[PDB]
Amino acid sequence: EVAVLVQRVVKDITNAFRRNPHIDEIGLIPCPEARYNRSPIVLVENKLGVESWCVKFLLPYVHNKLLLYRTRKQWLNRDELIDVTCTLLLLNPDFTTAWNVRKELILSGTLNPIKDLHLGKLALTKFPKSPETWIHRRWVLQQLIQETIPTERAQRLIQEEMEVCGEAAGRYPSNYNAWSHRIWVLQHLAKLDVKILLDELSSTKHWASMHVSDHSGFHYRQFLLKSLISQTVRINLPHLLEEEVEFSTDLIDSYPGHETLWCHRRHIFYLQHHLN
Amino acid sequence: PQKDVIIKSDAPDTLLLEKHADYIASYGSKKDDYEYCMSEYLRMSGIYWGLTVMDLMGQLHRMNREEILAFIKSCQHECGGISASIGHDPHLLYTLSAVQILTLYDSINVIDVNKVVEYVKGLQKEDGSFAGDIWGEIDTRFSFCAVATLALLGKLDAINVEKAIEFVLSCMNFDGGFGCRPGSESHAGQIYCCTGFLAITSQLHQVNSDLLGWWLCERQLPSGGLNGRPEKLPDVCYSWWVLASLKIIGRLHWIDREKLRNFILACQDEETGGFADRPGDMVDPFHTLFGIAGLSLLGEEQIKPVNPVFCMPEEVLQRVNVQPELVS
Amino acid sequence: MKLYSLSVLYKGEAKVVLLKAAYDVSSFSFFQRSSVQEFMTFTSQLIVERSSKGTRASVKEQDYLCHVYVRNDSLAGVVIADNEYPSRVAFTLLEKVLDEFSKQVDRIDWPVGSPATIHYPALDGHLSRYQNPREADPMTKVQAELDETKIILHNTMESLLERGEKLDDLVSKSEVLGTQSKAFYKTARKQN
Ligand SMILES: [Zn+2]
Repeated sequence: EVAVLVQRVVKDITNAFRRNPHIDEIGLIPCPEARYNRSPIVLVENKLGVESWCVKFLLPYVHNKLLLYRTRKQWLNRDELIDVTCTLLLLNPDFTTAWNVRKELILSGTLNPIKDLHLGKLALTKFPKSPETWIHRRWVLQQLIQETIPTERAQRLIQEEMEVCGEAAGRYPSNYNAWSHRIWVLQHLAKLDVKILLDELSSTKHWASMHVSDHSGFHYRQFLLKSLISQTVRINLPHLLEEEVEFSTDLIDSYPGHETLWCHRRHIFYLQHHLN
Repeated sequence: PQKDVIIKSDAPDTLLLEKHADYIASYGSKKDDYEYCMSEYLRMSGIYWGLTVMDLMGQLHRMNREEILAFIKSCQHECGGISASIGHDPHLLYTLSAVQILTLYDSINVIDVNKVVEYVKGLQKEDGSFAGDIWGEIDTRFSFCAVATLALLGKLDAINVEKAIEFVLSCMNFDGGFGCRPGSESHAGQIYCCTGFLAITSQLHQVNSDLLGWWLCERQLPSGGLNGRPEKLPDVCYSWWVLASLKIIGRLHWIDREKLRNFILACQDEETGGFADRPGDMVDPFHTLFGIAGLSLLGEEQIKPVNPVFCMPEEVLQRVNVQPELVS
Repeated sequence: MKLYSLSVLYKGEAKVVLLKAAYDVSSFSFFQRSSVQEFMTFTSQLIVERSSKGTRASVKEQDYLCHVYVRNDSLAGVVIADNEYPSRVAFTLLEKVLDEFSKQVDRIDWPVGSPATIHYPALDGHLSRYQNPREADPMTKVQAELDETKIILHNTMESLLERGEKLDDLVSKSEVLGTQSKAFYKTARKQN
C-alpha cells in the first residue's frame, strides 16, 4: 500500500501543472506526520509545497524506478518517464542520470525542450547552486540552435536566461554557477552582441549597488567591458570605463571593507592601462 | 566587519585521529535509504573520499575491500566509462574516482584498462578541451580528470597533450587564476584542477608562481582559514584546494601554516568525529578527507604524506611511478 | 543590503514584552517565512533579556546581524540585517524610532504594551524606506553621538548565553516559537 501512495503524489504533482502552468517556486514544509486524506503536495496560488513526511518515501521510490529503466529491469511508459524524471529533479536536481534521460527524450522528439527550461527554472528556486541543472540547461540552449543579429525568438530566449540567472543569484550569495551560465549565454547565444552587452550593463548597475561582496556579480561587469573591446577594431569605450571607475569608488566611500570592490577596481584599472 | 568565522576558546586544538577513523568506518552503516539515494549520484567519489582518508591514517584495512572492487567492476559501462553507481551514466568525475580507488588497492585490472582510455579519448575536442560525458559539457575539471586518469593508467600521451595544454592556458584570467571556461570567473577549485593539470603535463614553467600565488594567499582570512573566492567564508575543502595549489606552484611557505592548522582542527567533532566545513556545522566524509589531507601538507606526522595533485598517499603514487615535478 | 527585522521592545524585571514589530520576509523562500519570522522575534527577546540598561551591542552569526539599542530607560529596539548592511547606520534608524515612539506612546502603556494595543504604523513604513542606506535622513546630532560610542560585539548567540545554557534548549522551551518553528530549527542546524 506504500507504493499506492507514491503513484497518487506523482499524479498530484503532474496535475498541479494542469492547475497552474506558471508556478513560481517549489518549497518544503515540515509536516512530521501525514495529514488524513490530504495530498502531501500543497499548492497555494503560484507556490508549490511538499510535506516532510513525503520525502522519506517518495524520493527513494522514484529514484529506484528510474534505475530499473536504466538497467532494463522494468520498462516505463513514455509519459511515465517524463513524470518520474519530473519529481526526481524537484527533489534532487544534481541527479545527472535523471537529466540525461530527459536529454534522450528531447532528442528523440518525445519531450518538448521548453518544458525542461520550465522544469529547471523551478529547480533553481530550491537548488539555485545545483550545477547539473545549469549543465543540462546549457545543453538544451545549444540544442535549440540550428534546427549578424540573433533571431527575435532567440532574443526572447536570451533575456529569459537573464531573469533566471538574476533570481538564482538573489537566492544564494555570489552564485558562481548562476553567473558563469549567464556569461555562457552571452558567448554562444548572444555572440557578444554589442547591443545586448550595453543593455545588460544598466540592468546590473542597480544590483551591484544593492549587492556588494559578490565577486561573481562584479565579474559579470568585467566580462561585459572586455567583450566590448573585442568587438571594436559606436559608444565610447573609454567613457564607459570613466563611469565604472567612479561607480566603484562611490560604493567604497559608501560601504567600506569589501575586497570585491577593491578587486573590481584593479580589474577596471587593468582594462584602462591596456588600451594604449 | 569582514566576513570570517570565529574560532572559540573551547574549540578542538588537537588531532583526533582515532575518532576520525571510527567515523568513516561507521558511516553508511545506518540504513538510510533517503541519504543513499540523495548521494548515489556521487557514490564512486564518496567511496574515494572514504578510502583515501583511511589510507592516510593507515586504516585502509578496516574497509571492505572485495565489496568495493566488485562494485566498481559492475559500474563500468559498455562504452568504457565508469558511472557513479549501478545504473547511472558514465562520467569523467567518477571514472577518475574509480581509477583512484583501484590504485589504492593495486587492483587496476579489475576493469578493462584499454576501454577506459578509449572513453577519455573521445571526450577531447578539436581545440583541446574535454567534456564530462558524451553530452559535451566543457570544464577545466574534466581536463584535469582526463590527464589524472590516464597518468594513473600510464597512458597520458594517448590524448592530444599539445592541444590539451593549449586550452587550459587559455582559461587563465588577469589575476592569474583559472575558471571553468575561457572568460569564467577565477575559482580556487578550478585552479586546483588547472595547476594539477599543468603539473602532470609538465607545464608549470608557463605559470606565474608569484601572481597566482598572490591570488591564492589573499584567500586567507584572519581566522586562518581559506576560501575559494573573495568575500567568501573560510572552508576546509577550499582550504585544501588553495593549499595544494600553493604546494604545486611552490609558494606554500607564504601562508600562515599555524593559523590554518588551528582552523582545520577547529572543524573537528570531539563527539562523533570527522571534519565539517566550518566549526559548528555537521561533518561529512567529504570534508573529512580535505581536513586530514590539509594537515598532512602542513606536516602532521600522524598522517601519511599526501600528494597535492591527486589527493592520494605518496606511498601509493610511488608504487605506480607517477610523481609530477613541482616548482622548487 | 536588506533589513530582515525591526522591533521595539520593553524589558521589565520578569520578561521582555513585545510592543511593536515590522518584518520583511520577502528575501527568504516562501515556506520558511512563517518560521524565520518567529525566530527574529525569539532572538529579539533574548537579545534584550541579556542586554543591560544603558548599553548597546551587536551579535554576528551566519547571515543574521542583530543590532540592538537598550537605552537608559526600560524599553529597547532590535534591528536584524545582513552582514552586508552597515553597522552604525542601523543604529541611526534605531535611535530615531525610539525617539518618535516615546512621543506617541506614554510611559504607562509601555510595561503592558502589545502589538495590537500600541498605535504606531511607522515601523512597516520605515523598514521599507530604510532598505537602501543611500536614502536616509542624516541626523548629525545623533550621528556625532554614535561615533564616540563603541559597540559590544558577540561572536555567537552563545556568547550571551551562560556557561551551562544551550540555545537548543531555549528553542524547544520557547512560548513565542511555534511547533512548526521548533521543527524547523532542528532541521536547519542539523543539516548545515
Ligand atoms: Zn564545503
